[PDB]
Amino acid sequence: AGGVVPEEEAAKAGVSISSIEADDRVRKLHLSRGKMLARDRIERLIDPGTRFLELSQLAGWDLYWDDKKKEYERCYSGGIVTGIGLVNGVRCMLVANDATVKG
Amino acid sequence: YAHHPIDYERSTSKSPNILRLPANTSDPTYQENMARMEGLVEQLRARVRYVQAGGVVPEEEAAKAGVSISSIEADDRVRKLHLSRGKMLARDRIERLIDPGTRFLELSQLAGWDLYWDDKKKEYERCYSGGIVTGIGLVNGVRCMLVANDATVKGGTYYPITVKKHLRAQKIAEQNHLPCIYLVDSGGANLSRQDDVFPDEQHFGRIFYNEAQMSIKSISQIAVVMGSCTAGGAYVPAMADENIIVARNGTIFLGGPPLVLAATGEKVSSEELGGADVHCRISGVGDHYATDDLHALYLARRAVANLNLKEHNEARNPTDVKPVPPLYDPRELGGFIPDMLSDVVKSFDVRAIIARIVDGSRFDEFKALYGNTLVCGFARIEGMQVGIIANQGILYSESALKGAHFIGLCTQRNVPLLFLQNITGFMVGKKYEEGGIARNGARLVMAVSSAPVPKVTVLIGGSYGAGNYGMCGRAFEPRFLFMWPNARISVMGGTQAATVLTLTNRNLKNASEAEIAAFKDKVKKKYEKEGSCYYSTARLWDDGVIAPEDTRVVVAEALRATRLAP
Amino acid sequence: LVLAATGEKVSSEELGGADVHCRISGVGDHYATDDLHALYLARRAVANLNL
Amino acid sequence: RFDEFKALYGNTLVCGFARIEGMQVGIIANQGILYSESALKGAHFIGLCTQ
Amino acid sequence: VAGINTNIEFLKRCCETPEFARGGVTTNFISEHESQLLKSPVVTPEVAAMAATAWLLNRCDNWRGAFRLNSDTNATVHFYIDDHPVEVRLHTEGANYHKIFFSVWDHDGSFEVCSGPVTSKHRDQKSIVNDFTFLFENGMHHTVLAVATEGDVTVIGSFGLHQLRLLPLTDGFGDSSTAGGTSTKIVSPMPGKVSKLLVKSGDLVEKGQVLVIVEAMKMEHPVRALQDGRVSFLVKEGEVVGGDHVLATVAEEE
Ligand SMILES: O=CCCCC[C@@H]1SC[C@@H]2NC(=O)N[C@@H]21
Repeated sequence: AGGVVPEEEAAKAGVSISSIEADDRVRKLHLSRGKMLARDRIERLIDPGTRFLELSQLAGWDLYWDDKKKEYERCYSGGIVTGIGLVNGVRCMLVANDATVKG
Repeated sequence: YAHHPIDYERSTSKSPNILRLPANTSDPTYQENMARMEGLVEQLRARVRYVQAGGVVPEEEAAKAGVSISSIEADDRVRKLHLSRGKMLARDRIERLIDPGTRFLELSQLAGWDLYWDDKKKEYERCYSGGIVTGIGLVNGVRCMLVANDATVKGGTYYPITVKKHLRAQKIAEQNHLPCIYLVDSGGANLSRQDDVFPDEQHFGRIFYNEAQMSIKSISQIAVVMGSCTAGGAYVPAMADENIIVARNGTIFLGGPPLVLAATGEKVSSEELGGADVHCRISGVGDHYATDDLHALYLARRAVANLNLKEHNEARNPTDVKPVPPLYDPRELGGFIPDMLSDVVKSFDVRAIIARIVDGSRFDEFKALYGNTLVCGFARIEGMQVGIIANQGILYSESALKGAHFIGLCTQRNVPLLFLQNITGFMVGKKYEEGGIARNGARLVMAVSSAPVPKVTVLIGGSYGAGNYGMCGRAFEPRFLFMWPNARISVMGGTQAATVLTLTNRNLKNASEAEIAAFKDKVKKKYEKEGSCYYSTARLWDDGVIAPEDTRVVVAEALRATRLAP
Repeated sequence: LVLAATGEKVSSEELGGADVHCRISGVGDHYATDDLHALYLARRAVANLNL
Repeated sequence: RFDEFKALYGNTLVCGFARIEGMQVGIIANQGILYSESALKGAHFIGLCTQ
Repeated sequence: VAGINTNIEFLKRCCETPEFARGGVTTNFISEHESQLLKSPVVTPEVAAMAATAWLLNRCDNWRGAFRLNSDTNATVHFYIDDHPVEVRLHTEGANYHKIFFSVWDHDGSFEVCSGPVTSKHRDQKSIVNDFTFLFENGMHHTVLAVATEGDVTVIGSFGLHQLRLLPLTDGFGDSSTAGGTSTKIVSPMPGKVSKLLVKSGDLVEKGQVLVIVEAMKMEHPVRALQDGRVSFLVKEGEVVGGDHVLATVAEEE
């Protein structure tokens, strides 16, 4: 749920404060289109009661330094989410392209 | 949007889109079709009975079969004389040989139906069968090919239809690695059509070729010698892992009892000339010497037992399975089939047939909006995943592309294929020809022939012309073929050939009515004189003939037959 | 891209998007009306692999 | 139990199948003075067993 | 009894509150006290917790062997109680399948649950009948024999019997087309010669019947359109039509 943390108490993470409203606006606009903006496609796809791995996570954490000195590119993930999934009794690799196209 | 399941429910429910819900309403149209079908099966199901116990039908009410009246008394006399000898004149050897409670197929039946025309104009040669009976049999937990030589020697032992049946059985067994059992009773050779049966290729020598190529691949074969096998027929007892010679009437000869006369004619007893010689002779010929028919059959079964194939078959085909029936009644299969002899092609459907045959009445459609002519997708047939190609309409380039793509996937994942043949349906439009339709047809046929997947075809109806090359055909190695009664196999055009060949044949402009009487009616007679009943099976073209209602059982027999394969 | 090079602009559907009108193109195996339908067909295709 | 091959012929030598604690076995047991035919029968049995 | 609703609750209500223990009841005695009767216990938010849990476990390994990364599990059940959908959410904290929580109708708590032997692997119409134990944090404990199916979850215990209907979510999953279908429908090829149309104009066509049959060199080639909605004919039988003509407009019923 990158960039939308309603608790606003994420001081345990040294992550800088980001414009939550912009991300929520983008997600609302995207979900109004009729497509699920989340990793939801994955846990809908995998059989219930089964396992998952999330192979690579926190990918592209604060990687690129923007023109703004205090700002990094907001790549909450690598743009995709990857994990090993068991579908219909079959083990499979799951790669999902996130809808983050801002960068 | 207010919809958040986990795929099941949407799945694993009695409401998945995968299934099919074509429910008929039994209207006149249905009746016209359903009734005809009934009119197309009764005798099919009947002639079988007549050739069974051939020529002896005590009911004498076999008018439902168009078979001519035959001298029942002569056949009964022959059977009485033969059974007095001590050997069972019937297919009885088979159902004695196969385990009770098991299945059977009868691969080729009605073989040599009214094939040869005799000197008598109104008389045909009375070959009720091809001279043999062939079917897949399960013996002692082992699946085997059963070939039995019938005791009909009145016309002669083997014909161009008999050796072809034997060779088809041998090729099927070698492809599927099912051991063979031959029940041998012969009158020698046929010295009338000998040029047609002895020399050349694909003849009586290829039987001997196959009985050695099999033992190279270590596929053990067994033969039982119930009566004489002369004229090159004595090599099968010699070329055999196990052979059985009955104590009294089992005889094997390389030279006939008349042959010793006129060449050192010191005639002696037929026993000493090569028959069953139970006196501890020097010859170590023939493994088993059995005092009775039951004893011989029992020893055949006992030898079949010690092959170690029981474990392999039991592992490969699960013996204990739960049958899953389709959602709709299989009696309705005759209804969706249209009528016959209709000037213009009638309408037809496929969804209903597949929904009636498959397990759970379900299907897995590929692209159906595109190339709406041809149908391809996965299925389930009694616990086994299957691919079906069923044809509906006039083929396009895109239909050929879709077929090639489906066959590619099926070969990739090792999925068997089923074929349901239909019309040729190649468009002749100039734009279509300019669009490289020939290239796409080649694309399809290349994939069809190149596929190493086991392949079975069954005729739905109207398989005429070169269109079958697109789907499948006998010349493309289908490990089995079966047919429905309403089948016509003909030239590239069933109805149009009439119109086209009317124009270009030495016709004057005038006398139009007499000409169409002499041209169109004649070519119609030619192109529907062939049919399912005569031109096929009787000549071992598409050897199997079945009923439309019991198709799934037959196809399941076929698939279990093709999983012992390497 | 069509503009500035024969810029006869037409609808984004006709430019290559989901064209459910039985077009000549045999591109794309499954045409699903909803997200759940598409995910369900993906699962169904995954099923028929024999793994 | 036993599964005799040809015993009337080459009555000297004995060959056939059997069962030993759940496993199928072939036995060659010798009885008398060997002949040519006994050797032929032995060769045939060994051929089947290897096959 | 589980499986069909009964009037057993009514009879008990007829016996407790009505002061007919005195022994004087008239022929019309039932008529006046109809307001008092026809009353059943209120489904407490706890009842949903045991009922919801049983449907998962009595169907699969939900919450069994489950595992995620640096997070915690979550699984939800939707109940269609009365005419109002009900959502219940269950999740775990720690490495414990045992420690479980719940939040229904904005009420939260904790409990532990210990199941029994697994039965009815075939999960047929009868589905699975198993006993359950639930230790809620407050301190109580409960035993519940739950025969759960896709249609409903039935829980029987000291509370009584209650069947909770699961929110139905089915609607021709696949064939969900709202396309207008304005023009260019069941178009016929060049030869035309339409005849023998067997569909009435302005009648719903969801199943793919033969809307129009056109003949091209003895090619009936029925179109068999499956677009839902009534079909409106702009042609008549025996009329030769051009290639790709608008024979009919298959539009959503408006
Ligand atoms: O719509 C008009 C085209 C008709 C095509 C008829 C096909 S083309 C090949 C095959 N041979 C015939 O006689 N008819 C069919």
